[PDB]
Amino acid sequence: TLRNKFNYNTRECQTINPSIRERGVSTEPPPSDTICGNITQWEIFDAYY
Amino acid sequence: MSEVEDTLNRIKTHKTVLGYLIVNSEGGVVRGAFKDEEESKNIANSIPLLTKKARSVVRDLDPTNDLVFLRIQTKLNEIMVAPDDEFSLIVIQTKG
Repeated sequence: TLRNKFNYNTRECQTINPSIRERGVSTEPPPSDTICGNITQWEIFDAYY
Repeated sequence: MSEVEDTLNRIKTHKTVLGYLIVNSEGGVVRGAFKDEEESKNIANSIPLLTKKARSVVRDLDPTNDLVFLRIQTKLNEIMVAPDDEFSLIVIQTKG
């Protein structure tokens, strides 16, 4: 009889929680290509000429 | 013409000459007139690389001056090559 509706209100309260989510990310660097160049005095000059 | 195709026939018929072989600029056989095919196939692949390597030798010292004629001389044989931009002529002459 002492515990009333206007002597003990009863509130509900929660916090806003973001939904958990599981994702994959694979980072692969730019491809690396072998190059073979030869330089001789003539091949320089041939272009130069 | 009789004149290239005759001179080439003449140097073959000439005594103490194993064979004359024309190499294409892309290391290919246009005419190959040796006895055994292994030698002709071997000469077709090996010698035009020596002439390109020997062209870079004369070129480094003076890049105006280009190869006109290369002659190697081995113990038993001689090897003579007349390189041009379109074709290269190769011969093997035994030393007298």
